[PDB]
This record gives sequence, structure tokens and C-alpha cells, in this order.
Amino acid sequence: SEVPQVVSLDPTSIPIEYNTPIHDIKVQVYDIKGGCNVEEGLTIFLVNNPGKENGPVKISSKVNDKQVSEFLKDENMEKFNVKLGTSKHFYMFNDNKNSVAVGYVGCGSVADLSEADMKRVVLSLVTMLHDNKLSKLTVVFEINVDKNLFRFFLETLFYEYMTDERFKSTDKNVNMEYIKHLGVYINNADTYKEEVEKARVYYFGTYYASQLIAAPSNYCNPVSLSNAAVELAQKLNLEYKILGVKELEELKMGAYLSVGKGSMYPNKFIHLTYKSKGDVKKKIALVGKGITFDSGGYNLKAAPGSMIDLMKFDMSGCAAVLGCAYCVGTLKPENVEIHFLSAVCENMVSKNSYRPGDIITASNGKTIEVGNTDAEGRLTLADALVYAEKLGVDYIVDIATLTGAMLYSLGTSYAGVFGNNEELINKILQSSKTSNEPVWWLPIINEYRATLNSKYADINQISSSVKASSIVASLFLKEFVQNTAWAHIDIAGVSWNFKARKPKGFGVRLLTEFVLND
Amino acid sequence: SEVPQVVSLDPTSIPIEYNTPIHDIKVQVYDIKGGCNVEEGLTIFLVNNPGKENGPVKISSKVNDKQVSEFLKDENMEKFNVKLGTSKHFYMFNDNKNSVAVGYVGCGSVADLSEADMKRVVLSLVTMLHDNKLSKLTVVFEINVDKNLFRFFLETLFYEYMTDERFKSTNMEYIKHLGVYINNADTYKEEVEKARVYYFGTYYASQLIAAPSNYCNPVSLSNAAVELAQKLNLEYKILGVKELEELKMGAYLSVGKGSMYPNKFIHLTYKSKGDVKKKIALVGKGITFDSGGYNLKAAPGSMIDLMKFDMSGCAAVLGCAYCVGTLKPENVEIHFLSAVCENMVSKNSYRPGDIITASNGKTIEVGNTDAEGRLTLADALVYAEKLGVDYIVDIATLTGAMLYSLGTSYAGVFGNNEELINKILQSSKTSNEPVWWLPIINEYRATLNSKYADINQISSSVKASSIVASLFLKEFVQNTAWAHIDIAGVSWNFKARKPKGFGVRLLTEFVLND
Amino acid sequence: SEVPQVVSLDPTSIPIEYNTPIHDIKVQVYDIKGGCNVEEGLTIFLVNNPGKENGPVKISSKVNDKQVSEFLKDENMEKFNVKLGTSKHFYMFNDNKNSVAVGYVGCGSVADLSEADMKRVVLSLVTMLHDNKLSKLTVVFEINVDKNLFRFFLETLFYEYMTDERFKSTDKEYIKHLGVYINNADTYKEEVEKARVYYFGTYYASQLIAAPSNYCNPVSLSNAAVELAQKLNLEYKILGVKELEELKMGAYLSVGKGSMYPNKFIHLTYKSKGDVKKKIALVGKGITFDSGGYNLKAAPGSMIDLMKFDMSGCAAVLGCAYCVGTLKPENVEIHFLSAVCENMVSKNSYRPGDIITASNGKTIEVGNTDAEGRLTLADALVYAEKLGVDYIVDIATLTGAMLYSLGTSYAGVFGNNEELINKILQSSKTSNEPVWWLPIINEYRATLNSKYADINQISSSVKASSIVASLFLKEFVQNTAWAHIDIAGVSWNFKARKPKGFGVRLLTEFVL
Amino acid sequence: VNNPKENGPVKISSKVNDKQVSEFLKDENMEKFNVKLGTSKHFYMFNDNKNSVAVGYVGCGSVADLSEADMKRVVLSLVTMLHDNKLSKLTVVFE
Ligand SMILES: Nc1ccc(C(=O)N[C@@H](C(=O)NO)c2ccc(-n3cccn3)cc2)cc1
Ligand SMILES: Nc1ccc(C(=O)N[C@@H](C(=O)NO)c2ccc(-n3cccn3)cc2)cc1
Ligand SMILES: Nc1ccc(C(=O)N[C@@H](C(=O)NO)c2ccc(-n3cccn3)cc2)cc1
Ligand SMILES: [Zn+2]
Ligand SMILES: [Zn+2]
Ligand SMILES: [Zn+2]
Ligand SMILES: [Zn+2]
Ligand SMILES: [Zn+2]
Ligand SMILES: [Zn+2]
Repeated sequence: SEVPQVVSLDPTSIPIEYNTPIHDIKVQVYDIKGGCNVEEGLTIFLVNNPGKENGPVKISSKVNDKQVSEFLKDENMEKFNVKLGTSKHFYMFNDNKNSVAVGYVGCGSVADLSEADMKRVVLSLVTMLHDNKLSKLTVVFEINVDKNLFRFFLETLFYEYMTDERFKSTDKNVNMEYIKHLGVYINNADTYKEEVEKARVYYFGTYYASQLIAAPSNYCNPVSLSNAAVELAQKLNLEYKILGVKELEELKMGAYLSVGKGSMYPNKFIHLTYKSKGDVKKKIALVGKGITFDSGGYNLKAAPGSMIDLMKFDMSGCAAVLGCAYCVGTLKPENVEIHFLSAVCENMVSKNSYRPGDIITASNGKTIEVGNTDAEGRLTLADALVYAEKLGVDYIVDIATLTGAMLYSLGTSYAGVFGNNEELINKILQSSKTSNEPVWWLPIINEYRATLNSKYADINQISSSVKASSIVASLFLKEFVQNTAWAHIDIAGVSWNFKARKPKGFGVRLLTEFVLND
Repeated sequence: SEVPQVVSLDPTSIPIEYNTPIHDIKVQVYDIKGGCNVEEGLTIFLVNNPGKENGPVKISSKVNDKQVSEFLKDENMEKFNVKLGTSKHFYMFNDNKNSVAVGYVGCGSVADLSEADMKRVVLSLVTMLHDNKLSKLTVVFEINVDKNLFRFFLETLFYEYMTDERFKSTNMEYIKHLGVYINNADTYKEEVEKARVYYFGTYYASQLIAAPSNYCNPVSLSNAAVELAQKLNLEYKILGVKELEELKMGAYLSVGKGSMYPNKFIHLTYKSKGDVKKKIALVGKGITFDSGGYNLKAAPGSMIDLMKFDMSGCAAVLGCAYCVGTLKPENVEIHFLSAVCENMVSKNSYRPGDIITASNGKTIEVGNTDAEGRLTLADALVYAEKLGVDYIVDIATLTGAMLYSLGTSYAGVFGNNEELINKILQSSKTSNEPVWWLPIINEYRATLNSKYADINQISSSVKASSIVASLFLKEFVQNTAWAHIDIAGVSWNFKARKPKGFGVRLLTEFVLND
Repeated sequence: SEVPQVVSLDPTSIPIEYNTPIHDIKVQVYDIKGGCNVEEGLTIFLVNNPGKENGPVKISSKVNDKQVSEFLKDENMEKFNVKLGTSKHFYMFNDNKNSVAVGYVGCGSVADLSEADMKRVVLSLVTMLHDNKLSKLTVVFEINVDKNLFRFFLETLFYEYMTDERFKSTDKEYIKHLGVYINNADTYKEEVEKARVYYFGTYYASQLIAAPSNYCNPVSLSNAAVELAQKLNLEYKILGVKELEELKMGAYLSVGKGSMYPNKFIHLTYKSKGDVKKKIALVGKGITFDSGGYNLKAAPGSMIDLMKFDMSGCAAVLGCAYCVGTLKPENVEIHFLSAVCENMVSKNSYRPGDIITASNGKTIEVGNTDAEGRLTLADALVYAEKLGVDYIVDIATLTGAMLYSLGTSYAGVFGNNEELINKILQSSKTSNEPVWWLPIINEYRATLNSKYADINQISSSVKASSIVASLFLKEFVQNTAWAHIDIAGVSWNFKARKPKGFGVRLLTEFVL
Repeated sequence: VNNPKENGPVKISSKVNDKQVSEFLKDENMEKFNVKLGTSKHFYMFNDNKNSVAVGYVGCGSVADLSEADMKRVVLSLVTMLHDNKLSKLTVVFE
């Protein structure tokens, strides 16, 4: 529980902001049919023009104000177009003679708006919120979006609006003033109202996971992260248990322990549990990769493009699980038992570090020849999957920044999912669709399995020949699940937003939807 | 057209073996429910042991021979195990006193054998043949295979058995009879002659791919297509530089600029002898050699010595053309396309940064001359859609990124139509040439937005080169069903140091089963 | 104070030779207006020939010897030329009939000789000293040199003549007298002992730099500074980890985290005895060894075996402390600062991506553990400005890019004050340690803008790292004249396989 | 506009010969925007004539004597508004 220090200035806990300015925002949903009120703050219309590519702006919604309605006519709006991402700001006086702010965001020419498109819409909106000291934002939906897409709008709005300033001292912002009220005008409002607080919950679950990932490795270490996980479970009322080295030694988790050997921070295995109240019908184990930092070990990340400075994100799998625990813990689904697992450790270079060629013994008795100390993620997950299967669970779903090859496979937008079961994979894909976190199905090719045949150990950690590292890794993971439905989500490519220089908190909504939609 | 020479010793044609020793093999299929006759040749049993991993060998089938039956009892065969690929064969005299050879090949503990599993068995079997001077091989199937897997067995057996000696010189003779004992033999008989056809289509493509680039050039390869079309009776037309200039195929022509061999656009055609109901265009990448151009393949692992294989897509199309021309399917019109050229380093070569104009008017900013395949395919796809077809399917060793994606076993398929892709995937299953569906992610498309040209050839940032290339290709098909099969990883058999002839059976099953 | 050991054979102190064979050399300066006596030893004439490139040698000086004068006539000397660096030895009997050795060194055809020219002159002369068991060296200046260049001749003569054998278990006759014949001898005499002082300050810096990282560590080096301050008479204080924690020097401490050697902040002080009118703080980068950390110097050309030199800035300041401590200037107060530590790979090491907090409250996102010098200099600079000084000047082997900028001969100087830079440049001319002024380009500053911390350690795009580093440093000086001398390129003499001791004379001329 | 402090509020010094825009360019209204170098906002409104006018600002930082890299950032910020606007006339006021 106590975080070890080298100097007295070393942080002993990960700073966590629970009460975000977003949670202070009062969200009200009105039916657009009853007319719009252009009173205080900024009012933004989400407008499209089907068919006409980059067509003119036409405000369909009825506005309950003669001066604002006259301003927003068609003859005045024709000079602006609905190009996706386009925004405009308006200044005018209403019937009361008050300075009001009005504008719009282009939502393109396509009806059924996409998901990447919506993010561009949201980002465009956030630009209008930034550098402007508003108190209320009013969004008018002159487009049709299903309940899932609507919730996604708020989730993304909250997340992109929110700025992480935990580590600013002298460069904090002077002009950061979040709105206090959010008005939403949409048709058939009563069906969308339920999605607001669902969106707010998903927001923080994602934002919580984002905060953990964003925190540097000196702040976020195996101990402080486990402490933060405990603190989260306590606030939610989840059963929690943190296993230390002695307990892990008795469980004979040789793969997991070997990775953490070179670290000054003791291994910490996180095990949170949510037990729905009543007739538990589904038992689920969520496993997340929890490497607080990945130096690569003696196979040091010294090669160009290894991006060692980024490897604080290597606990994103773990962060996704904890963010989910919040959403699950808050929303309180019924008829489900969920285990949130993460074998947390740090991959470092030391006299105590494990060496290339070292043969270790996993907790299931299988001996593993280490071919590369930088392939540690599959080593920790191996023991984690054994732990998970021992729980007697129905579904085992691991999520991990496992292979860099994912950048060459699916890239930065789509995550890859592997598995040994077609129904479990289909549920992940279905959860991917409704959670609005894109994932693509990749194959586990058994012909490659022969390249893992060790001369001395039971199985090789890595392949010498096959360069399909994403599939080979899955072949390795597949060996540590004997008779349980298992899916593997590789989020190495999608976890970090290279453009925004911040985490996505990817997986939180996907996993939560996976649990809820079951 | 005559192949140009630097010296008189430079070859002017690709040597091709049309009449292979495989074609001389008489195949006989018997039903296993009746006992085996072990008179002549070599007799091999395909045996497994479900449950018992690496279990002992048990010959279930009754053998009509007293001396061989003693050999095949349980007490002697138990000393052998069924580990996948393991084999043993002994030489002995039968009841009449003739020298026969008997043995087995291990087929593992899993029932439903895969194709890689089946391939390993065949390899094990072929090793015994490369060490055999006799006349007959008899294979006894004590394992379960559907009609497709059995046909795949023969296809693979024929393909692996055959040895390419065109470039050798300067210990065996091929068998003349093949005996097969399998259950429900009468249903599998139809697959025998189909397999032999699929065999040569693959092996033909292999010969083209295996042929060095000094032998196989844009001229000699185009000549070979003519030679193939003439033997089959396919409408053929080879477009030269002047016609390609008039068609304004600027991307395609720019790639071949640095080559001493003129560009040759291959257009073969199979028209059914009736009412064409589906019209299909098959486009194949035809780079006879890929040096990479001024973006030279000098980085480690660039494998420039391998880049004769860069015409494998074309080889697949030609191989398919063989099968289609031979099998003669009905109600279909098929166009076999390949923009053939050579990517070389010269004063005449095209440069990085060059902006070129494709035949559809779109300008392309070249970011890397080693990405020449998509440039040639760009014009090839434009040519295809003008043909007015229902399906356009390109196949090409396009991206090395496939090696990190699916590897050397599975090829990747992209497309703009889900039904066409499903037809390809269904075709992958029956041909047993494995393909996995990969996504065209439209979010990446913005990275192809050039500052000066209409579209970028490559992305500066996004390293998912396999998806970006597909995004590029998609720009040259406007309103036609199009699929893209990336076979860069699967085309060459690195362990065996030879081509796979990948795509031939995949594409042929696609046209036939459609 | 006590140096930690892994094995008992690990050294606990930097061997230092204070009394070099150079110091036992009795130096005599005579005015040439009166003739040279070719009595004993080797006598070498420094000769020029204006206009002709490699023209003949003509010895102008009067020699108080009939036979040597006849030998040194024009008809005999014409077969030799004055090509810059050329040397010749002569054998002859003098008037009393004693075997004396005489010769010359070519000084080219150009009047105002440069420094590379003079070094070649000095080096060529040293060659005659190394293969000869001589007892006396007499140098006659038949060329024109200002008082400053003359001192440099002696400086370079002393430094190159001297051989460092501290780490030899083998070995293998320094001269005891040095005679100098020059016109206006009475003005050059004052430069004689000044050169000897500048010499050792330089040679002192060389010894510290040349000393391997197992000998010269944060503790042993800090001990040497204490030892140095004591042999002088400077107020000294070495801050250890506990007080540095209370001063909250988080950037500096993070770099030393992975080391077996505790951080040691060197703070020597020279306070004049009168009305201190200028207060100066000299900060030196003090990395006793630079492994690069988790961003290990594993790439080809990283020259990791050289990274013992990464304390050259500190060695320069200490060398300055010696010269200043010896010459004792008036009306000046000088603080000699150096945040000494070791950048190593360990479980305790700081990681890439780590956010640390400097002593001025600014949070820093570490992008590369091999950019540790600016991290240590940041806290050192905050400490420096707290002293309330007029000038803050740091000197450091900070960026390897300097080899691509100015190379190995010229050092780069950056700053936020133009008058301070001109004084540094002015010192470069008189110290004869070449320095070129480089710009701090504010357009690059945006590349140091961190997403989470106050400021980034490194830039993502811009490869002008020497400038980027300077932009980082500028953030830790709020309202004080500050100059930064990047000596990564000039610190090591790659051809001679030894340190240059660069910066010592430059800084001393700046103070004095 | 600049604010000699750092990322401080926007204050329009210039007198505007328009009652409606002057109301917009008031201190109470421009205070919500800051002068960070390159930051910009433009609004659309009707003037006294009831014509659609577009008004805005570009932040020129807190330093007086603008550099050359500084001016480019200002210009780019200005150019972005031109590329996203079907305007006919651009008016730049140098405060
Ligand atoms: N021989 C091998 C095979 C696979 C790997 C591999 O997949 N490494 C992982 C890793 O570090 N696991 O702990 C990996 C490397 C880079 C990235 N990466 C993700 C964004 C950028 N880079 C992700 C995962 C390494 C070495
Ligand atoms: N900037 C880029 C982007 C993509 C590529 C690329 O995919 N290149 C292709 C190619 O050169 N096609 O002609 C490629 C590279 C490697 C391989 N390869 C296949 C088996 C081994 N290597 C195949 C194709 C090259 C440069
Ligand atoms: N991404 C970066 C950017 C700059 C540096 C850098 O400045 N490295 C310095 C250094 O060691 N700082 O502590 C550096 C590197 C090489 C040399 N070098 C000097 C003689 C030869 N090489 C000197 C300094 C390192 C990594
Ligand atoms: Zn790793
Ligand atoms: Zn990892
Ligand atoms: Zn290429
Ligand atoms: Zn190619
Ligand atoms: Zn360094
Ligand atoms: Zn350094």
C-alpha cells in the first residue's frame, strides 16, 4: 500500500479529479416542437443538407423570438454552407434587447451521419466553447440521431470539453471557464432524456481511464495505481482485493513475476468484483494489461520508432477495466457478476530484471522460453488469464496495448479483436457498434503456432520467423485458456491519440456496453 | 513482340513446361469399404488418433495381402505415432514375391484437418516420392475429408511433387499411376480431373513467378500470355506504348519509364458460348521486377532479390485464365487484365515528387517510387470499369505491411461492396486459399489529400499502408463492385524457396461458383 | 563526502597532480635588443617570411657567438624554408667549444598569426622536446605577437608539453629552464606567470575530464572541489540530497535517481575584499557520466565511451575557480555552481514520459532521458538567480548538434542579454578560446509546449537542439542577464585523444 | 489587438462609426476573448443599416514589438477566416 520512493519529491499517489466541471453542468432536454428559447448564452444549431454536397444552411427549427427568428431566416443563412466541421458565430439582440449568441456546426450532406464524422462535429463545437467565457450552451438538433449516437455526442462533448490540468503549476489556464447549463433541443425528447446521465457516466468512466493513462510513470506506478483502484472500489462499494508478491508467489505466477523483477515497485494484481443484486446469470472476467511503464527490459526500446517516451500508456488495458468498473459500479446492472482483473507491474532494466533466453514457469505449469523481454505484456496476461479462468467465468475478455504491429494492421482508429469463440467475438463487435468504439475482427492463424515450439521449454514466448506479431501473440494467449470463451482486444494502435497528444480512454464504453447489452 | 537484348546471351523467351509428368499420372479412385490391393508400387496410409495426442498408429482398413497384412498389424504399427507430418515406409515382398513399399503419414489427433495440416501431410508424402524410383503410389484415407479437401490434396500433391528444372544443368522418374482409397469414392472421382486442371493453373503461374526477371520481362511475359491464349482460344490483345499513351494511362506509363523493356498491357478474354449473365474483370499486378526505382529497396529486409515475384498477381490471372479456358464455364464473360512493366533505376526513371495523371483525369503526387504497384493498378482499374463489368477484382503483391498483418499464410481482401467480398471469402473456403477480410477505413482517406495534386499516392503519417493503398485504389473505381486481394505476404513460399502460385484457385472458384 | 563502492577495488578519489613538471621549469625572459646567448640546451628560432609562402629562412637576431653567427648566416640558412610547422635541428661548437643545439620553427608568411597557426607552431616545437633528453629550452621570437598571443604560446606550450600519466602503471625528462628572447620583453614578463596560472586551471579541468567515471563521480568530484576550495581560500558548501529535497530541486534530483552516487551540488564562492560591484554566477553542467538513461546511447555514433566528458562544464568552472582564486581580482563576487550527478539505467532511474517539478515551481515533461543536462541546469539556474547576481553564465557539453553547427574548434554561446554575450565574445578573443554567437529563436518555443506539464523537456519536430535547449534554459531565468556556452563539440580533442580543457581561460578573462 | 498582460482580455480601442457594432465591441463583450498570439473569433451581425457585417479580432500576444514569426502566425490566423468565408471585402484595423 505504501509507495516506495527514491527521493522525497517522488509522488506517492496518482492525482485524481473526481468532481469535474462537467458534473456541475445541469443538462435539460426539451422537445424542439415546443419552440426554441434564445435567452442567455450561446445557441448552436446542428444542421445538414441531404444530397447537396456543401449545400446552404437552412434553419428548420421554430424559434420563439421575433428578432432571432428573423435573423435565422433562409435568405440570411444562404451565404453559409453545411460542410462537415464548418461552424459560424452570430451576434444579435432578441425581443428583450439582450445580447445573444447564435451559431451552427456543419453536419455534412449525408443523412445517417457516421461516427468519425460526429467526432469532427463535436470537436468543431468544442472550439466554439474554448476561448469563450460562456455560461450556457444550447444545442439544437436539426439532424436525426439514434439514442446511441446522441449519448455519444454528449460523451464526446464532455470528454473533449474537459481539460486535464492536474500537472500544470505555472501554466494553468487563466481563461478556463466551463459552462454551468446545457440546453438540448431534439425531437421526441422523452426518449433521449435517459441517455444524458448515461452519457455523463460513460464520460467519467472514459475520463477516469484517460486520467490514469495520462499520468506519467513516476505518478502512476504498480502501487499507486492499485491504491487508486482500491479507492475507486471503496467509493463505489465494490469488493476489492490487491494481491502482493507473497500471494502471487504462492500462486506460482512465474510469467507475471518475471516481468516485474527489475522494478523498484512490487507487483500488484488488481481484482475488483461487481455482484448484481439477485439472480446472477452471467459471470464475466475483464482482464486488462497493466504495465505502468514498458522500457522493453534488456531488449531495450532503443530502436528508432520504439517510442519509449510513450510507454506510460502501456497500462491502458488496465485503465479501460477500471473506468468500466466505475460505469458498471455506478449504473448497477442486474444478473451479472463481473471481475475486473489486471496484473500490474513495471518493465525495467536492472540486475534483477529477467534476461532474454530465461525460461519461466507460468501458474498453469507451462514453461516459457523468453525470446524478448519487450514482449512482457503477453507474459503478465498469461498468468492473469489463468487467474481469470480459475474464477469459473463464462466470458474472459482481455484488453491490452499488446503489439505495435497493430499500427500496420488496422492503424489508429480501429482496434483488433481476437478470440477462440465466435459468439463472444460477435458480442464484442455488437458492443463495438453501440458503445461507438470501433473494433475489427482479426484471425488467430494456427499454422503459425508451430513457430512457438521451443527446443527446451514447453512453448516459446515469441516467434523467430513469423512477423505477424499481433496474431502470434494471440496464439500465445490462446495457450493459457483451456476451456473458457475468450476474446482478446489489442488496443496498442487506438489507445493513444497522437494528433491530440492525449489518451482516448479507449475500451471503457466498449466493455461497459459489453456488460450491459449482454 | 521481340524481347530486346543487351548482350546476345540474354534470353528472349520464358521457358514453359506445358506437358508435365503429373499429366502422365493415371489416377484411380477406389472405395475404402472394400479392402486395399497392395501389388505394385508404394502404399501409404493416412492415419490419425483422435483424443490421444501423438498416439500410436492403427491401420483400420483391411488389406488383401497376407505378407503386407502381417506388416500392418497393430503390434508392429504401434511403435509408430501419428504426430502430424511423421512418416515411415518399409520395403518388402508381397504374396507373389514382388518388391512393394508400404508406409504411413501421421495426420494428428484432430479430426477436421485444416489445409496447412493437409499441406504438411502432402509434403511428408512428397518426400517419399522424391526418393522413389518406382511406378505406383496408393494413398489410403483413414481420415475424413470433404470433396474440397480431397481435391486440395491432389492439387497440392501434384504441385509439390513437380520439380522445376528449366534453369538447371549443369535421379528419379515420376510415377505413372495414382491409387486412392477413400470412402464414397464415386463422389470424389469428379474432383480428380478438376484438381489436375487447378494444378497446372497454379504450377503455370509458379513457372512465371519463379522465372528470373531477365527471363521474364514485360515483353516476354506478354508474349507468354499470347502463347497461352492461343493454346486455349482466348481473345487476346496486347496494348503497346503508343496505345497506352493514347489511352492516357499516365500513372502506369511513368513506372515503366526507367525500364529497357517497353510497357505491355495484357488483356485476355473468355466469352461463354451463350448468354453472358455475369461479366467479370480480373486485374493482376504485373511488375516483372521491382527495384523500387529511385526509392531504391536498399533498407534491410526489403528483399530486392525476391522482387521477381512482383508479377505474381499477373501470374494468378494468367493461371486463372488457363483454368477458365480449360473448364469453360457458362453464362460468363471474363477479362484477364495486367499492366505489365518493370520498375527500374535510370535517367529515364520517374522521380519522387513527380505528379502524374491517370487515365481518369486524376492527378497523383508520387511520394515514393517503390509504391509503383498502385500506380499501375490505378490505370488497370480504369481500363476495367470502362469494360462495363459487374465485378472488378484486383490481386497484387501490393503491401509488405501484409506480412505484419496476416503474415505468409492468409491474404487480405478489401472492397467497396460487401456481397462481392462475401463471394471472395466463400471462394477462399472452397479453393482452400485462405483470405481474411480487412477494412477500408474512410477516416484515413484525408491523409491522401495532396496539397498540389488531386490525390496522394501514399500517406506521410499513417503506417497502415495496406489500408491506405486500398483507399488509393478505391479512388479509381467509381460505380462498380470492386474487391482487392493483397497477396504480398502469401505469394512466396519462403521456407521452400519457391512461389505458391497463390490466387489461381481462389479466382477460378470465384468465377465458376458464381 | 564518502564515495560508495561496489567492490573494494573501486576507487574513492580522483588522482590529481597539482605540482606538474611544468611548475618546476624556471622561466627567463630576455629582451632581444642585446643579443642571444646560445649557451647549453636547445635554442629554437621562431622565424617568418612576409610575402613568400615557403621562402628561405633569415635569422635577424644578433647572436653573441662568432661560430654560431657564421653558422646562422644567410648563405647557410637559405636551403631551409619557413613553411608553417617546419622544424630543423643544428649541431655546432660555440666560441668556448661546447656542444650546443640550435634550430628553428616555420611560422608561415603571414604576420598576425592565428591560433591554429600558433598551436601548430607550439606543437612542432613540442615534437623537438619529446624525442630529446634536453635540459634547457630557449625560444627566440623573430615574429610579431601581441601580449595576449604570447601568453597563449606559453599556455599551449605548457598544456601540450605536459603528459597525463595518472592512470599508467608503466611510464616513459621535462626541461628545468625556459629561456625566452623577445622584443619589449618587459611588458611580456607579466604574462609569464599568468600563463602558468591559466595553464593549470586548464590542465586541472583536463584532469577532471580525463579521469574515468569510476574515478570521477558525483562524490569524488565534489570532494575535489572541496579540496580545491581549501587549497585556495574560497567559501564552499556542498548540498546533499536532503537539503536539495527541501529546496525542491526535482528536475536535478530526477536525473541522479538511477545512480549509485548521491547528487552533490557544488557551490564555491570568491568574494573580493572591497566594494563588490559585480556579482557573477558561473554554472557548469556536471554529469560525471552520461549513459543516456533509458534513452540509452546505443545508437551508432552516440560515442558512449566519451561520455565521461559530460562534466566538462563543471571542470571549466572549477578551472576558473582556480585561476580566479589565485589571481584574486578585486570588487567582484563569484559563485561557482554545478549540479553534479550521474545519468544511469536502473530500477530507480527516471523514465521517459515522467513529469518532474523544478525548484521554481514549473512542471517538466521528460521526453528523453538523454537530455538530462538541461534538467540539472534548470534547477542550477533557479538557484543561481536566487543568489541575486548581475550575470548568470552556464557552460555545458549540452548538445551533440554543435558538431554539425560549429564543429570542434568553435564553441556556441547563447543568451538573453546582448551586452553579456559581447563580453563573453570579447573574452573569447582574449582568452583565445574561439566562440561563435548563436540565436535563441522564439518561434521554436511553441515546440516545448507540454500537454500536461508546464513545459516540455525536448521538442518533437525541430532538430535545432542547441537552440531548443537554450529556449528551455531561458524559462528558468526570469529577470537576470544570462549566457549559455554550449561546448559539447569543442570539449574533446579527438585527434590527440585527450580533453582540451576548454572554457577555463574564456571564463577567467570574462571575470578578470 | 494585444494586451501588454499575458493571454489577457481583448479591448477595442478604436472608435467605430456604428451603433450596433460598437455595442458588440464594448469592453464587457470583448472581455470574454483573449489575446493569445494567433487566437481569433469572428461574429456575424447587422449594422445600423441592417447589413450583414462580420466582425472579429486576432490576438497579437502580450509583447509590443511583434517579430516576424509572430506576424506570420497573425496572418495565418487571418487567412483561415478568409478561406472559410465567402467574403467580398476584408478590413484590418491595426491597434
Ligand atoms: N519480437 C517482438 C514481437 C512483438 C513485440 C511487440 O508487440 N511489442 C509490444 C510491447 O512492447 N509489448 O509489451 C509493443 C511494441 C510497441 C507498441 N506500440 C504501440 C504503439 C506504438 N508502439 C505496442 C506494443 C515486440 C518484439
Ligand atoms: N511508403 C511506402 C508505403 C508502402 C510501401 C509498400 O507497401 N511497398 C510494397 C512495394 O514495394 N510494392 O511494389 C511492398 C513492400 C514489401 C513487400 N514485400 C512483400 C514480401 C516481402 N516484402 C511487398 C510490397 C512502400 C513504401
Ligand atoms: N532527443 C535528443 C535531443 C538532444 C539530445 C542531446 O542534446 N544529447 C546530448 C546529451 O548527452 N545531453 O545530456 C549530447 C549528445 C551527444 C553529444 N556529443 C558530444 C560529442 C559527441 N556527442 C553531446 C551531447 C539528446 C536527445
Ligand atoms: Zn514491451
Ligand atoms: Zn508492453
Ligand atoms: Zn514497390
Ligand atoms: Zn511492386
Ligand atoms: Zn545526455
Ligand atoms: Zn549530458
